[PDB]
Amino acid sequence: KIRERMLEESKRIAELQKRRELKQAGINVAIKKPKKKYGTDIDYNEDIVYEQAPMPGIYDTSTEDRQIKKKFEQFERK
RNA sequence: GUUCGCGAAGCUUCGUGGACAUUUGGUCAAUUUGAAACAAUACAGAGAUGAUCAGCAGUUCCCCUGCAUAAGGAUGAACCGUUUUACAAAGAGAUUU
Ligand SMILES: [Mg+2]
Repeated sequence: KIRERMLEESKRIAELQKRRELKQAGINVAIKKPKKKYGTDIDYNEDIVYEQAPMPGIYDTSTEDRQIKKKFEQFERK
């Protein structure tokens, strides 16, 4: 099992290396093939449970989130 | 077209008023682009445990075969990994006011 895992990891790194090599060309990372209608847990958001609308509700939270996300764009860029 | 009445020409023929009968079918339109699977090649490859092997379950936002609430599917599939805080009390030494 461990060996299999290791192999998988190796494969993944190889893939990454390949993409790095062919970076000047536009390249997309291959997704794990689905077996019987599953979720790719990047998109969609998985089975979300609510924030639960409370009494002392303030709208700065959204702003904060946006701010947080701004930084990650920068990271992506670099 | 059927016909039951009226009006003109020669029971036969035209012109009319009515009655009869009355709204089908499509969640679909014919080849690639609205989603079938096996197969094949290559590559590995078989539950515990030292090894070999049986069977049963269990969890799941995985299913298949099965008439099935039988039974069977690699022990049917994935589970084998990650694992640092409701965290306080006492003692000793050090820098800052
Ligand atoms: Mg068996």
